Amino acid sequence: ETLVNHRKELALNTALFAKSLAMLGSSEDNTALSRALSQLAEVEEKIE
Amino acid sequence: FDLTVGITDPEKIGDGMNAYVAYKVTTQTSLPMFRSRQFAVKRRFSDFLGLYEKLSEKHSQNGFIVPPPPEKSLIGMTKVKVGKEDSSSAEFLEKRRAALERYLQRIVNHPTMLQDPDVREFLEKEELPRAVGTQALSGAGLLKMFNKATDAVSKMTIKMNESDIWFEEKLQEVECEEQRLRKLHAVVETLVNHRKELALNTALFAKSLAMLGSSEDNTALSRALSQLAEVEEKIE
Amino acid sequence: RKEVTRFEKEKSKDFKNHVMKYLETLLHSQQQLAKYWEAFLPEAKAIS
Amino acid sequence: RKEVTRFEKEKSKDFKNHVMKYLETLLHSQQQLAKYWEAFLPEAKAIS
Repeated sequence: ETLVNHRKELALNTALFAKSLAMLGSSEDNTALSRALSQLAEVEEKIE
Repeated sequence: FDLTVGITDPEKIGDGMNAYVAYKVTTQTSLPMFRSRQFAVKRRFSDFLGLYEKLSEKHSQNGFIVPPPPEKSLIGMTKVKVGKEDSSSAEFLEKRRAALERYLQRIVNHPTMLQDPDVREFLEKEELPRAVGTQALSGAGLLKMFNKATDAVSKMTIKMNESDIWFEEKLQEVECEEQRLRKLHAVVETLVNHRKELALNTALFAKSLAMLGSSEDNTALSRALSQLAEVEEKIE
Repeated sequence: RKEVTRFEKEKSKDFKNHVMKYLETLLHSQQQLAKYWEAFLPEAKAIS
Repeated sequence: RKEVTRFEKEKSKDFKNHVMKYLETLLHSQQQLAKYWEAFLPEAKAIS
């Protein structure tokens, strides 16, 4: 039951990890950084 | 130039609220402004912070930024991110060391203001540097409070100058910055909330093998689950 | 005797089922982790 | 001008620092994941 409690908000935290890339889009836009973070997006989605 | 320090010597005098440590600093940069070319100093956490904030006031009145040290005395007590100066004794010493060497690298990061002889000689020696630095002398505090209250009324017409051409970028990024740091460090506090109980869940995953020891004992199953033990410990 | 020997063989059977779920987690973890980390290998040997 | 050009070079420097922390996470993830999953490989090709 604690797993049912916190794994869902963990998945929501991974969704907010993805939305942190739009938060980086609200900042300096370098394509070398952008490829790394967009690659980390599908990394953390595979892990989740 | 050269900055390779060794943070050692946990000289604890009090435990709990704002522990003070005379910690080792291995002082590199053997340039001829540095006299002995090979020396290591101790830095007492009650001593050099107040004198460094005095020097920070000095290079603030001619105009520069400060590198943030490990903070205390109403700076490290009032909403750094949460607080808890009681925790700066035994466990957040690594946080103190981390932000300490961030502070040291940012000291290196002003090479035009790196040629300041007094702070170089103070970090060059281990002299118990002037222990009156732990202070409470905020008589200028309310002064700059009503100065801020006056500036919040009278900033508007001066914003319309050539200052706007240089400040619109900083205003846009500080609005986007406070939004993204609000969201990001809220994610960080939820991470502090649930990663610890996740580690406890991995500990209960290990204790589930004793729960399997309270069941059928087959060695082919036991090797697999004992291998999964160190698997999940490596992953955790 | 019949139903408790059914319980020992059924406990053996579904202990084998969840333990083959555990080693199946090990197996799909092995092949998934292997395949996408070797897919991440060229973009780790290059810029990410 | 001096301190904001210091801010652009310092932002470049510590953006490089946390991005080299990201690709350092990629690097130690690569070598750790590689070494203990190839250590798990013989006990995956045998009984675990």
